[PDB]
This record gives sequence, C-alpha cells and structure tokens, in this order.
Amino acid sequence: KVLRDNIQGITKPAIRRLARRGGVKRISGLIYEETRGVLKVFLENVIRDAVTYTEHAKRKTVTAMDVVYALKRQGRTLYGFGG
Amino acid sequence: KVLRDNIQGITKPAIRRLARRGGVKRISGLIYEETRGVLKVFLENVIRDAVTYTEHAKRKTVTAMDVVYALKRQGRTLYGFGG
Amino acid sequence: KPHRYRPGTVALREIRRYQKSTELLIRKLPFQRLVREIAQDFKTDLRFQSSAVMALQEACEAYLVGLFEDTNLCAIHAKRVTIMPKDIQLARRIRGE
Amino acid sequence: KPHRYRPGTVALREIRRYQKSTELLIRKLPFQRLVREIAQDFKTDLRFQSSAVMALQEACEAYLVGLFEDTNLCAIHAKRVTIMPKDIQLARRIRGE
Amino acid sequence: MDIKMTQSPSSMHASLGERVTITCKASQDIRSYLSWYQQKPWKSPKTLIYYATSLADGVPSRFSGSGSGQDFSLTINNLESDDTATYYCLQHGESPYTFGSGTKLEIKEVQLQQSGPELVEPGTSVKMPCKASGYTFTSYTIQWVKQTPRQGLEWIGYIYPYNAGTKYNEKFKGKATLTSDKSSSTVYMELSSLTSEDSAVYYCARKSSRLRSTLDYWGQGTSVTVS
Amino acid sequence: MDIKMTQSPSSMHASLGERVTITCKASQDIRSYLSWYQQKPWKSPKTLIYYATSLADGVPSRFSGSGSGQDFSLTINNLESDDTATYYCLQHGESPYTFGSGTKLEIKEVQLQQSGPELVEPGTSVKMPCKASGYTFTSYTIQWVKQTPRQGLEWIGYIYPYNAGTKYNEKFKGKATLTSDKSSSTVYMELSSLTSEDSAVYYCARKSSRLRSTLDYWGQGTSVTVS
Amino acid sequence: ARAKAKTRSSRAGLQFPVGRVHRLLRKGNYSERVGAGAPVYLAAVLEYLTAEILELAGNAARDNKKTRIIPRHLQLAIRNDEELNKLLGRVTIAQGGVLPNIQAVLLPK
Amino acid sequence: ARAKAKTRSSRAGLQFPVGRVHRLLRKGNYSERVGAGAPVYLAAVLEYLTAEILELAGNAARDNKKTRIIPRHLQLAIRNDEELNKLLGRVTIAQGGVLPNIQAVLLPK
Amino acid sequence: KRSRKESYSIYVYKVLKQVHPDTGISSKAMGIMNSFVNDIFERIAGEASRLAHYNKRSTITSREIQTAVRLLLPGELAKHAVSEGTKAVTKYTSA
Amino acid sequence: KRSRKESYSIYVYKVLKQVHPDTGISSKAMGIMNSFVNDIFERIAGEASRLAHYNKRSTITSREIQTAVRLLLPGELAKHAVSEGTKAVTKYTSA
DNA sequence: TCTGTCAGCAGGGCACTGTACTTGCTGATACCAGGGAATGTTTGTTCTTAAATACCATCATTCCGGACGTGTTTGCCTTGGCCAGTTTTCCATGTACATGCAGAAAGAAGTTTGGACTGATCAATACAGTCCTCTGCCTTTAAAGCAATAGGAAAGAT
DNA sequence: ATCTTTCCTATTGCTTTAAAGGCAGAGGACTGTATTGATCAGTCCAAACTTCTTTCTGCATGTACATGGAAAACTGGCCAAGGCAAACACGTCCGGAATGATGGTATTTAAGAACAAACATTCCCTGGTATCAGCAAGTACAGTGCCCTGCTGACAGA
Repeated sequence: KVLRDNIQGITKPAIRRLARRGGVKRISGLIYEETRGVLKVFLENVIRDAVTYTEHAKRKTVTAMDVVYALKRQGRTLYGFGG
Repeated sequence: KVLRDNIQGITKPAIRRLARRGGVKRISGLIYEETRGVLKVFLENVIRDAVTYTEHAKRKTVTAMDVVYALKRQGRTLYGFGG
Repeated sequence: KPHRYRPGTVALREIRRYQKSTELLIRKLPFQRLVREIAQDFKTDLRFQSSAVMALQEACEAYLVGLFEDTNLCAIHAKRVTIMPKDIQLARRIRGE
Repeated sequence: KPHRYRPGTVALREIRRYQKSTELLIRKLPFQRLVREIAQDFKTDLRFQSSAVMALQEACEAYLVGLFEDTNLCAIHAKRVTIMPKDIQLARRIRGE
Repeated sequence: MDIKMTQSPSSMHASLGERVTITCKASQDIRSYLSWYQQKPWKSPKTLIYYATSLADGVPSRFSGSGSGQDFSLTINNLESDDTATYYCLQHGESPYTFGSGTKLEIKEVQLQQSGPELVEPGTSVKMPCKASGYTFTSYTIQWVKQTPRQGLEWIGYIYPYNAGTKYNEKFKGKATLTSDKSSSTVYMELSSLTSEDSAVYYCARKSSRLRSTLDYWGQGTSVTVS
Repeated sequence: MDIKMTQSPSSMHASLGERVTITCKASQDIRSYLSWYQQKPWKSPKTLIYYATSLADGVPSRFSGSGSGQDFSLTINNLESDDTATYYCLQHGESPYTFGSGTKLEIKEVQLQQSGPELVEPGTSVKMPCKASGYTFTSYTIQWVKQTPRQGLEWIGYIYPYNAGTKYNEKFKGKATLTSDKSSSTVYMELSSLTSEDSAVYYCARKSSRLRSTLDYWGQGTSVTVS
Repeated sequence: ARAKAKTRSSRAGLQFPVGRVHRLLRKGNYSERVGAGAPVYLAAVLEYLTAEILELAGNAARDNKKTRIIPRHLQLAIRNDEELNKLLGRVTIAQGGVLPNIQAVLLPK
Repeated sequence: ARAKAKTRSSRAGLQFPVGRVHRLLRKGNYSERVGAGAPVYLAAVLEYLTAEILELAGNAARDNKKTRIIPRHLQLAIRNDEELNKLLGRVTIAQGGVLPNIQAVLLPK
Repeated sequence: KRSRKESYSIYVYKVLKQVHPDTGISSKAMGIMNSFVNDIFERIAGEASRLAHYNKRSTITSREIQTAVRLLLPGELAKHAVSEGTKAVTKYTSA
Repeated sequence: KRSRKESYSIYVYKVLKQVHPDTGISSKAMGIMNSFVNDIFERIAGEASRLAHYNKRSTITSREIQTAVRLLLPGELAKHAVSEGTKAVTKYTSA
C-alpha cells in the first residue's frame, strides 16, 4: 500500500518521446535524471496546492477542479477540465 | 513642442552602466541598438497601459498611480510610489 | 548487410511523428502511481478522481515539452545539438524557476 | 610610459561600483524626453507628474538590469565573456517576451 | 470554383451634392467579408468600408456600406471633387480573394515603402521589396495584389511574418514566391520567368490576421515592365 | 560582549508524575529568541520548545516554556520514564549563539546524515560532511555545533546554501570553514591545525532563515579525536 | 396590459446570454452595482472571441479534411495567430499538442 | 451605559489596525459577509511579515553602521532570503539596487 | 435530484452553426471552449472591477468593460471586440 | 479641507520600535513598507475570496484567511504566519 | 648530369537501385454527436425609491516653458591586448537495431468509500444609532547623513 | 619586490530630513434586534478502490559504430582604456495656464419585490463521422557504380 519509488516509472523512452515532441534531435545521457528531478519538483508544487484546496473543502477526494485551481494559481491555466 | 528622436538620448555610457550593474564585463558593439529597441518596446507597452488608465479616469495628467497600475498589470509590481 | 539508417534520421522521423500527434506520451499507470506517492506526503488516505490524474498528466507533459523546447534553444545557442543538464538549468534559471 | 590598467580591470571595478550603489543610471532629462515622445503617439497634449516619470525610469532600469543579468548568463553559457545581440534575443525568448 | 465578383455600374456620372449607389454581387455567400476601396489614377487604393458596413479609419461618414450574403452596395451622399476615382469591391470570405470589376466615377503612422519602377527583359527574375514601419511587423500579414488595365486588380498571395506562412493564388503558384526578413522588417516578392503579360503594377498591402480585417494600408506600388 | 547563559539548576531528581522546572537566565536581553533541547546520552539533542513558548513538532504538550526578556523557564508536567536527559537553553537573539550550561535531570522526513568517528593526528586537517535530505536544501541554513565534556555545547557557525553566506563564532574564526555543494545537497565542515582540545563531537543542525526558527533537526554527530 | 417577454440577447442581437452574464457579474462580487449596458457589452465581446476562435478552428479542420473540431484544431488556430497566442500565452489546451517545427540547424546537411 | 471602548487591536494583542482591516475587507468587494476573526487573523499575518522584514532590514542597516533603514537595506533583507525573495520575486524595490554578485568566470585569472 | 450544471455549450454551438453551418464539434473541444469563455469572462470582469475601484465608483458600466477589453485584448482583437460591444449596446438601447 | 490619505505608517513605525528600538526609517522606506503591506493584503484577500467562491460560501472567515496564507506564503514563512494568526484569534476570542 | 611533363593512382562528386516508411484509397463497423422530449428555476416585466452621476461654477495647485550658469559627462580618436572564430584531431558516447520478459491496459466483477441532498436549528454577522478617541495634517526642533579634506592600506602592473 | 592608483577610513561642518507635539473629524467601538448563512445527523448511489486475466505492446538489455563534443592552436579584429574638447544635463527661478478638486443642484439610472413563463438542463435514441485493417503509391534514405580532377613516379628533353 505504501509507494516508495515510482519516479523511475517515468521511463527513458517516455522522456525521449517528450524531448522529441519538443524538437530535440540528440539527448545527453544525464538528461533523464535531471528531467525526473524537474518533474518531481513540479508535481510536488502542484499537488501541494491541490491538496490544500481539497482540505479546505473538507473533502477526501482530490477533484479535477482542485487541480485546475492549483495550476491556475501558478500561471499555468489548463482548459478542458471544467475550468 | 514636438519630439522626434530621443531614443538616442539613452547614450552608450548609460547602457554600459546598466550592463555593469548587471555584472557584464565585456559588451559587443551591437548591444546598444538592441538595448534601445528593447527599452523602446517596454516603454511603449507600459505607457500605453498607463495612458489607458489615465483616459478612463477622464484626467489629462498621467499620475504615478497610473504607472504603478500599468506595471502591476504586466507582472512588474513596483514599490515606493503606492501612495 | 542489413539496412540501417544513419544516426539522427530516426530522431527526425520521431520528432515529426510526435509533433504531428497529440496523445499523452507517459504511461498512465506509473504516472498515477507517482501522483499518489507524492500526495502521500501531504495527507494520507487521499483519493483521486480519474479526471484529476488526467489533468495532472496533461499539465506535466505540457510543462516538460515547453521546457525541452527551451532546453533545445539553449543547446543550439552553444553551437551544440545534444541537450545537456546545463541547458535545462539555464532554461529554468532564465524562466525564473 | 603612462600607467594603464589592462582590459577588464576597470570593467570589474565599474561592476563593483554600480552594484554597490543604488542611484539611477540613465540621465533624467533625456529619459523624460523619451517618455514624452512615446506618450504623444497615444494621446496628444498629455501631462506627466514628476513621480510618474520617476516610476517609469525605476521600472525601466530594473527591467534592463535583469535582462542584462540573463544576457550575461546566456553569454557565459556559450563559453564567452562578451554579450552579443543573440544573447539578448535568447534571454527574451526564454523569458517569453 | 472561385467567387466571381460583379459590379453592375461599370461607369457612371454625377454632379456635386447628389447621392450615388454602387452595387457589387457575389456568386457565393461570403458572410459580410467585403471591403470597398477608392483608387485615384496613378495612386495606391485606399480603404473606405470593411466588413461591408464598418467605416475605415479616417474616412468621413459620407461613405455608407450595406448588404450581407451575396448583395452588397456602396453609397456616397455628399459628392465632392475629391470623389473622382475608381471603386472596387474585394471579397475575402474564401481563400482566393477576388476583386470587383471596378466602377469609374467622375464628378462634373503605418507606412509600407516600396521600390521604384523597374525594367527587365523576358525570362529573367525580379525581386521587389516592401519595407514596412510604424506597427508591430509580425502581427500583420502582407498581401500582394497585381493591377493591370485589362484584368484589373488580382490577388497574388500573402506571407505571415509571425510564422512565415504563405498562401498563394492558384494562378500565381510557381510564378510568385514570397519571403520575409524580420530583422529588416521587409517582405520580398519574387517573380520568375517574366513574360509580356507579367508587366503590371504590384502593390503590397497590410492585412491583420483577424478574419474581418481587410487590406487597410497599401504601398505606393512597383511598376514592372517587360520588353 | 557575548551573552552568557546561566541555567539555575545544574542537576535535580524527581519521581514519576510530578512537575519540575528548569530556569535559564540570560545576561542580556534576547527578546524571546530562546529554544530548549533534550539530549539523551550518546545521542544528538532534540528540540523541545522554540521562541520560548512554542512546542516543536512531535513534542507532547507536557513540556511548556515561558518567559521573555532575560528570564526563561522550562516546565515538564508529567515525568515519563524517558525524560531523564540533559536539558540546554539556546539563545539566538544575537550573532554569537550561546547554549546553557545544561541541567542533568534523572528520575527514579527531514534527516541529516553525518560521517562516522574519525581519528586524526595533531596538526593535520579534517573535512567532515553533512548530507541533507527530505526538504528543500537551499531554503534552510546548516548550523554547526561543538560539544565537549568540559565546555559543553558551543556554536561554531553556519552556511546558507541559497547564497553561500557564512557567519562564524570568533572562537572558531580561521579554525573552521564551511562550504556547500548544492549538486549533492551536502555541507562540509573544514577543521585545520588540529590540536588536543579539538577532540569533540561536532553536530550539524538545520535552521530556517526565519529569525524565530531554531535548530530543529540535528545530525548524528561526528566524533573527532586528536591523539 | 402586459407586454410579452423578450430576451435581452435578442434585443441586443446576440447569441450569448445577456441575462446569465448579468447574473454572473452580480454574483461574482465584482462591484456593488452593475450597469445595464455592462452585461450586453461583455456578452458581445465573449461572443466575438468565441466566433473568431471557432471560425479559425473550422478552417483548420477543413484543411485537414475533417468534419468536427477537436482540441488539436483549437490549438492550431490559437498558436498560428500572434494575437490569440498572446491572449492565451500562458494557457495549456488538453489534447492540443504542439505546432510542428524543427530548428533548421538540426536538419541534414 | 456604554462601557469604555477598547480597540480590537489591543484586544487581539496586535499593533496593526484590526478595525481598519475589517473595513477594508468589507469595502473591498471580496465577499458578501466577513467574519469577526478574519480581520484579526489578517492583521496578525501582516504584522508578522512587517516585523520580519523590518528586523532583517535593521540588521542590514546595523552591518553598514547606519541608524536609518533605507530602500537599499530592504532590498538586501529581501534578496538575501530565499522565502522572502520567492514571495517578492516579481517586485521591484525603488532605489533598492541589486545584490553585489559577479560570475566566477569573469574574475581575473 | 441532482444539482444542475450551467455551461456555455448551447451558445457556443449556436455561434459555431452561425460561422460554420456544416462543421461539428467534439465534447472535449466544447469543454475547452467553455473553459475559454469562463477564463475571458473572469479576466474582463476582474479588470473592470479594479478599474471601478481605482476611480472610487460603485458601478461597473460599459465604460469599465470597454477599458478592460482595451487593456486585455492585444492589437486588432481589442478594436474588433470594442466595435462589437459598442454595436451590441447601441442596438440594445435602440430597442 | 484636503482629503485625508490613510496609510500604515504609524503601525509600521510601532512595529519598528518594537523590533529595533534604536533604528529609524526613511520616508521612502516607509512608503515601500506601505506598498508591501497593501500588496500582501490584496493577495491574501483575493485568495480568500476565491476560496469562498469555490466552496459556495458567502463569508470570509479565519479559515479562508488561513488557507490563503498557506497557499501564498512559502515554507516556514507560512507556518509562522499561521502561528501568529492563530495566536491572535485565540487571544481575541477570550477578549 | 639536371629539370619539366604525361599516365597511373587517390580522392570527389553525380546518378541509379534496393529498401523502409508514410501517405492515400476502399471497405467495414462502432461509438460519439445531434435531434426530440419533461421539468425547474431563472429571466423579464412593472413600479417605487434612492443613490450614483452629470453639469456648472469657482479656487488654487501643479505642470510646462524658458532663461541662465557651472562643470560633469559624452563623443571622438588612438593604441594595443586578448578574445571570438576557425581549423584540425580524436574518442567516447549517444543512436540504431535486434530479442526476450513483464507489466500496462482493458474488460469485468465486487466492495467500499464518501460527496451531496435533505431537514432542523443555531451561532454569527449585518444594520442601526450613539459616543468618543485615534489618526492624519500642520508646525517646529535636532540628530543622522552628506560633503570636503586628508591619511593609510590594498591591489594592479611591471 | 617596487611604483602607481583606487578604495576605504577618520574628523568637522552644515544640511536636511526624521521625530516630537497639538487639534479635529470621521471612523471605530458598544448595545440590541433580525435573520441568514452555516453546522450536524441520515441516507443513497456515483464513483473510486481492489483483484483477476489475457494480451500483447512497450520497456529493458545488449552490440556495433558513426559522429558530435571537447581540447589545442592560431590569428585578425573588435572592444577596453585613456586624453581632450565641447555638449548639455543639473540646479534654480519665475511666469503663465491648464488642470484637478470641491460644492450644490438636478437628473438619470440601478436596487429591490412579486409573479408568469420561457428558457436551460437532464434523459433518451439514432446514424453519420471517424477509427481500424488491407493494399497500392509516392517519397526519401543509404549504398554502390561510373565519370572526373589533382598529385606523384618515370620518361623525354635540355
């Protein structure tokens, strides 16, 4: 039930595809750990605000509206999820 | 009465001083016209917002409040004139 | 001898392929596990709507794609074509992150 | 033989000087003239408070100083110490300006 | 397939003070995407009405535009000596923009610099610039129009400097090529394999990416002559 | 000029379930910038109270501190079996931080990793790390403290990884030198010209840049012995 | 006598709801009072922007031989226009993708 | 008869004005109603932030052997702290200057 | 019973049928358009509220909305939006 | 009579004398502190208003302010501000 | 006995052919958008009240223009140092392409958790009138800071 | 190691900006009533979590090696440093007028209340768009073969 090491679930081919969609032709070997760290920081920042919004409502389910509000609070508005 | 070409009043020594405060050691010869263009664009945007705020108030004098609001609307909040 | 494309050809092909498409590029289940793991540090016994995880994945992938575009620009600035961690660091620093 | 400092010495001295101080670096009167020149394209016969021009100069100088910091980082990224126009362009592009 | 644009009053005569009505008909629905222009002889056309009702900047209220669908009309109430010119209706509701046949009337800061007249022998190629100033260069497309005494005004194509996207008229595909340089704020028009019929006057005009916007500011025009 | 810190009771005995009070008198005003620590033998101290009244995280309500100015006190209401330990008062209202003499009381996830014991001959230098994890590394300072049986706890200095700023106790100026490595999230303590009296247990502790925050988490402690 | 009701949207010549916009302005805690023309103006502006984006997206769909607008078409419409891209610069569109572009230095030769 | 009036700032132990903050919340069009504890909480938070910044600025002035806090000292206080700089990262302090920092590559060999 | 949810779906659909009679729209695209409409509404309304507050007025009128449109929308978008709003208000007052 | 202009100058000076009895402050520094107080007030109030709107509440209570403080202030700044606010509210309730 | 020139060989460049990938058409089908139908709740109409705002006059505060004088800053020119750009080489490190393993995805069922509606109710906040005292503007005093002068020490260049 | 230049430090004067003191009004506090938003206990079903089972498809590992990155060297030219003359920025002072603020009237317009009904949301159904699969058709990549140009050994002329 306890989750410990799912950051490795963002696999090397997934990061390669993300870089390819960004126009990267060649990728250094050390890019993957840096990308995982960046993604972890971003997810922590967003999820902290989402959980704060959830707790203020005295709910135990993190709704998509909470995620949208958390993103919008950081200048990253997301259309398509009930905004 | 009219003003024609005061962008050249932002002289090369002034740009060099600004770069020095920014930690620049060596400056290319083409930096000065690029800096003048960037400054002109920034001033145009800020002054347009400030003049819009002034016109909505039906005033003909641009106040420091108008400039502060214009800067705030662009994510460039300025302290020291808010009063 | 068997056919073999030279280095960089399949890279450009994949670039075109994944810029043409729009589907999510990270696998759903491991990303959901990561999202649940991160939230575990803020409140235990949390639950997530499926749309919540979908929104998080959309936002994260968009953020990473934009960051990799900036990283690629930074790498090209240094007369390189291989992106390196210093490129990501410079992009994030200039972005104010 | 008259005394001369080698190139880069007075540059570092000036960097320390202008990072230690806080005065405005652009001359006030020509900047006021520039502000009035720009404003006349939006509304003729405008008037400006002195504090308005002071606020504009403060904002512009702070913006330019920050942009030059980013430009210097971009130049150093390319293994250079001279800032080129392309460094300013990269800094603005990554900033989203 | 292309929308043929018909102006019934090929020519007309009037005196001062009286009213005039010029009608322009479309072969297909264009949904009010019509523009009216005034062209003095040996001068670039100027915009009068856009979106079939809106008054262009600097135009007096004497000019009135009306109509929707396929029937459109232009009206001038208080005629003056300044109103002696040729009037064209332009539709941009579909990809190939089509001008009207033209109507000759006789009574009894944004700037687009363009090069001067040029003489070229048949078979060569010519490159005519269009230097724009006074506005954000990337935010507006640059349209290209060919005017001849026989075929009148014809739309060639445009280039969008924001993304260098181009759209060419099927008639001028291959013949015409468009490129832009953001550093100099200039757009270049390339004509390959000049022919006798290619001799004309070529105007570059500014058009915003907005759908209802029209060709609002025109260059003075570059007259090309082929021996 | 350094603020001498005086704990009135040096030792005391008490039975289970009865209150005890430990007083800490400050030589100079510190304005409630006082903290209390519990150190069981052969273990790093743990914070009990910060800002002279506020309970630290995970500390039960049985502990309670009070006072401001120059007179402070710590009160334990129900003496648990494990309350037997040495209690110190730390003042951080002025630049050279000083600990109390210590009250030896007996009765009837943020983590900082430190290296193991090290034996070093006199005259050489030793570099002991402090690996940090479980929090934003650059958001908090790392504070170094020296403990000896004779002189007790003594504050050395700190390093702020956000801008590499440092401040040292005058007793350790030159002797100590702190550096940080943001890539590995590690802080290094450098000792030079080792002598007999440098044999001690050195702790690294996390402290926020906020003024009222205290040394909240401590490392295991690197025992250094000089032959 | 009592006149037959006529919705303010039809009176203003709009498709967007003037009444709903007015109620949202009143309930949103924007001001103590709301003028009569404010909801009409706001509904007109919102309808204009919606029509602009929808027409650009429809043209994008036609260029791709498609019959329905999908998020990809909205993304293509928004990011192929400097003004709309500036309006929605800090916006993410789900399932929108990115514009196809490869830096020239990366191409062969 | 009415008892002696006691200012709510004193009742809460604060220095900032609880009554003025309550009036600004009521007149700010933030919500239809405002609770009694909201102005107290907000005043306490604002006083805490003010005290923190002022103490850091006073220490900065002391380090310069100056008796009065100027904008330079506020700039030094804010930008030498990660959390305050993150809070005020998008803020320009008039007459604040910049922190003295030089890239290591630029120093002489 | 369950709470009713309001959206701009029907009005967005009517506008789409006005501009593209034969083109459809997917559910996700309609959700994106609802999000866009709400976002622009919030931006304009907040800017108008700030404009009223700066000038110490208790009423948000069409002038505040027009100034908010001028401030927010860039370039020709602002001009065309102002034209449409003025036309709509003039037609509304005429009737 | 001239219109009076309110500010936090006297309260800022009280806090300064509380933390640094000896040091003074310049007028420009005082103006910067007033701007800072106004800006943070606006941020917290707006966040609390949005929190109340999301949950369909008509009242901004101390919970909305506390959540806004948690969302806005970073790191230990938020927890210390929350401690101060809770202390102030607890003392106020006991009168 | 010495030196220039020609045929053979090394190195480049263009055209042809094999091959892998992506697109285009046709056919089948499956699943998502659009049209028709009942309810509820939200908008429109009418009247009254009051309050926010336009308009008009007046006063006075502040901004623009100009005028002069001093002296610091900018512009231009010369010299030369060192740095950006180019060319070459090498190697290590990413790319491309097997093959096999395993877990991500999807359908299904079962269990369970909790978000939201409903009703009762009750604690807190708006509103009103009154009293009073706290804060902003005006005025006057003195102490921190700026400027000028002189001396010492650190650092750059040789 | 020595000479030159810059910065830093320490008096003394004077300057100006911060700090103290006083008055009034407007805004904050006190008390009571109304009422309205919010709390608390039940219930239901929508949806989230958990487990199983194929079914692959994608990930992981390993091998060959092509080529991009990094180091070294070398030079031209581009920018830093310094000198001197002139420009014009700074200060300051006064005149004039344009503009902002205040006050009183009157004038338009928005809040509030009650009722009818008409518009919007949720359910249901279906059929047309879009997805998937197979087969040509076009495009472009990579390697090989044929033709071409410059360098070097042996021949011929001097």
